[PDB]
Amino acid sequence: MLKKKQLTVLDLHPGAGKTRRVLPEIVREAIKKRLRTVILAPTRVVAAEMEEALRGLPVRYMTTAVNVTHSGTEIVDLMCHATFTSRLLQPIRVPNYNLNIMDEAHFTDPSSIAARGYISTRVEMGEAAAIFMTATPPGTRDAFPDSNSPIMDTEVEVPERAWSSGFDWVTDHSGKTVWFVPSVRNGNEIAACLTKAGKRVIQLSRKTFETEFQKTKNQEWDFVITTDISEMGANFKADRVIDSRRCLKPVILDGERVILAGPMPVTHASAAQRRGRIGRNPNKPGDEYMYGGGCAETDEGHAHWLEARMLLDNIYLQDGLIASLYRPEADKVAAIEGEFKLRTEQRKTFVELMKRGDLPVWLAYQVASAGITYTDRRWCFDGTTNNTIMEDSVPAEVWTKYGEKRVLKPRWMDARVCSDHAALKSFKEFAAGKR
Ligand SMILES: CC(=O)Nc1ccc2cn[nH]c2c1
Repeated sequence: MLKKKQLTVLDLHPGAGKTRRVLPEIVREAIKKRLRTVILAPTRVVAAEMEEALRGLPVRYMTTAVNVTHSGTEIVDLMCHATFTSRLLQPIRVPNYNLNIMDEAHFTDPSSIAARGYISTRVEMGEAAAIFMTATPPGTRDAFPDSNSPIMDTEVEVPERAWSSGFDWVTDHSGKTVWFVPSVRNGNEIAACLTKAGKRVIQLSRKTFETEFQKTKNQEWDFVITTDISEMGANFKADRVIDSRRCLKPVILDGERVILAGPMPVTHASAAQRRGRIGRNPNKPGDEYMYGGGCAETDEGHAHWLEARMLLDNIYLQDGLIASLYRPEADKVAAIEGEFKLRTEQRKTFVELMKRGDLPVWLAYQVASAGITYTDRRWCFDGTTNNTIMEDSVPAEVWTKYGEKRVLKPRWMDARVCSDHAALKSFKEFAAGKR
């Protein structure tokens, strides 16, 4: 498994022990063979869990999520998927790791897809070995894989709005439920309806994940309302999963704007990962999985695969060569390899708009490729009237860095900058020149 020129997919079912049992064995063998190794965690929460399973082993934690004193002699590095891709893009020397281990390798965020493409290209070239750890490899068609204990699967209508009647089974439950919703806004409505009925609810999403996940272990709760981020190795002490079976899909229209389409069906991989939250304790059979729709291959034409190509086109590999996407997920986008390659100055602006600007990859690319510098925000206000960003049914307004009140009307409209109150707040600060 650790021999050069080989990519292995460790596809044990959810809860089979990939992270707590297999991962330490692989690390011990890699250190014995003196292989310079990278361990890639999807989130800071998973990085903290990996430190518990690897505790004592000489691993260098390149994250502030772990408070450890490194000896300086570690040959095994651990960092998040995004950090790896970020360091590849930046003018920082990244070691040419002999062994590349990716945990939760089904993660479909652009930086995870780009990391898989880069690593799999190095393996194809015969320069490295790689191990992708996931119960649901790219292309899986089984939404009901094996579990540690039997699960009661039930197809049922699941509410996506507040309800006054017709869903007694939801509140007539004395255990703990994890509920996957298609968006932050949809979760807010269900959480308020559940709170009004006397339930204690915790809400999780990409931006609030590390802080709010702590509350699932520090306090008593009845429901966790979460977006698709909890498919990435997040574990709960629950006995029921309610799954809407729906997600939002970013879609690029005519190469000029990004909309959040749907809600629409999740992939079979996503459904299996959501269901996989329960049935994990062999001593507690009977966990329930209630699902509200079917699965579909909605990753085809999803903006994240296009954004992954924008990232890989700007990562140095060898001379003019460019890393391809990982073969099983390469048909999800119809881009020309190298079509997003930027010149040195524009590439630096592209990186900074993502790293400091916190802009989506697609939007960062439109700005940098237009020859606009990082601190130049005139583009946030000179778009067409149909690009007006709306806040509570009235045009959003900001004071520019010049002291003038202006309506937010970006030249390129990416729906992810205003998909929720928190996102629009961060975009307003960016348009105002506050970061
Ligand atoms: C993959 C493909 O269809 N090409 C494409 C799609 C959308 C955009 C937006 N900006 N550049 C683009 C290039």
